[PDB]
Amino acid sequence: KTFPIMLNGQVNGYACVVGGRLMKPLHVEGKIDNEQLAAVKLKKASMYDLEYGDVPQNMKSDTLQYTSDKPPGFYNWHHGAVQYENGRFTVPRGVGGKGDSGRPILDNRGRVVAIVLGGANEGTRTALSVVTWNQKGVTIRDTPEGSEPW
Amino acid sequence: KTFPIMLNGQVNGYACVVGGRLMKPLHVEGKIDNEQLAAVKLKKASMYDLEYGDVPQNMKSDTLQYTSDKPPGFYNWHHGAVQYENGRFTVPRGVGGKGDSGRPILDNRGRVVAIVLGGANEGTRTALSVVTWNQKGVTIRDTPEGSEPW
Amino acid sequence: KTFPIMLNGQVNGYACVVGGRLMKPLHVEGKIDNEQLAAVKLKKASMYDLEYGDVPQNMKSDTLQYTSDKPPGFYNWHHGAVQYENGRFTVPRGVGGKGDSGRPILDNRGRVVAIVLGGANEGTRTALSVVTWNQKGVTIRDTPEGSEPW
Amino acid sequence: VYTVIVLCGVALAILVGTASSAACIAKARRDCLTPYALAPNATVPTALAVLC
Repeated sequence: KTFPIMLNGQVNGYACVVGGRLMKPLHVEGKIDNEQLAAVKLKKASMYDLEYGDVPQNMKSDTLQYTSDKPPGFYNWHHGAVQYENGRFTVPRGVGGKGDSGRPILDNRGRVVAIVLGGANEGTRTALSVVTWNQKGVTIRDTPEGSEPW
Repeated sequence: KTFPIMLNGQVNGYACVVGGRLMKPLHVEGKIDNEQLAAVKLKKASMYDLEYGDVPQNMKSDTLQYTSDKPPGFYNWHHGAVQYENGRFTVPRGVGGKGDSGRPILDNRGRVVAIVLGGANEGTRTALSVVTWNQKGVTIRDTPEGSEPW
Repeated sequence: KTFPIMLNGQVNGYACVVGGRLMKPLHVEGKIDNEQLAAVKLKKASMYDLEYGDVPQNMKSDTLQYTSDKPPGFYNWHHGAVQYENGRFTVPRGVGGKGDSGRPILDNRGRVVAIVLGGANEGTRTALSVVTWNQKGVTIRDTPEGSEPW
Repeated sequence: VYTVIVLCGVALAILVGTASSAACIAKARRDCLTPYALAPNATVPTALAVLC
């Protein structure tokens, strides 16, 4: 799964050990409630809102992998069923909020396709800010204008 | 509703959060079993032997509201029962000792009245030392003679 | 009765108590678990491979009382049993890894006379280093040459 | 030599007087509003009428 971040008692977001090593979004801050993974210097990448770090010698196997596989279809998520049509990610209204900063969406097989940042709504259905791989290994940013990240 | 004050493996006192913030006895020192309400800085009042300090919005509704409504009758206590004797609350023989500081009493309606400091016996059944509020809304101590701090 | 050691998300060694005193191995490093147990300081004797100290007197109802005999028979243990031959203590093939140095052994009546530190394999049976007691009451090591601490 | 010690004496005297009065009335006021009264209002409004 994922590991949460605890500012002053309650939930802020989720730190994803994904694809071999550690990623955590730069939008939310705080510290991790797990001691073996925060005992090292962690470098940042403030270009596209993600942090890059190592993992110790006991998280290579159980870490869920990424393969940028895009058939346009109904995927799943902990609060609904996100899907990829027209080059967009979308969920209907009245969903998410603060504290949901970094929970990833997955597939039918059981691996990750995308990691959510947040966003807002402008239109009849809510679009989501996301960081998603493509075919050429590019972490292209799809986020509509006028959406502050959650 | 309960938060202990212990020190190195022995009981010393038990704190409470009443109506919007907390309090704690002054002859009781050491570890308290939280890091939220331990992080705050506390203002001490020597005359009532209880300190006071505000808790954030995280504790907005888990507290216990208080009253001053004490008609004559039996109410519930954490280790037994009480007896309203004209404003002099009291404890059955032998029950209650070291490590029973800040223990609240509770009425038949879910209302807290008394905070404790110590105790002293007179005759057939032991009286106790009370911090309580009146119908005008100002605080009282009713300390027996020879009531050492528990 | 066996209290572990906190290292980085794992255990390095362990620690026990005897007669109102405390054990530690020299090769075992790290913070011990209990609040009353860490705050007492270690008058250490490192070349005799034990770091003793006095325990709190609230721990007077957990320690053990002994004699110093070792009649032939069989001694049960956490990973099965340990057999008594040659006046020695040897563990079978395959059983016994790393990190168990610090934890005691027992017999049928349930009294520790011996605690484990090392290991040395010649063929099938493995001879591990044992601290035991004289009938005069002085510490004794039956260390094989070419040993290996866990 | 005399006028410097007389002037520093009277200057330190008036400042330690104002400091002692400040600490005196500060303690005598901070042990006055210690009835805080969550569920009621201010205890009698003459106290905060004196204050604010």
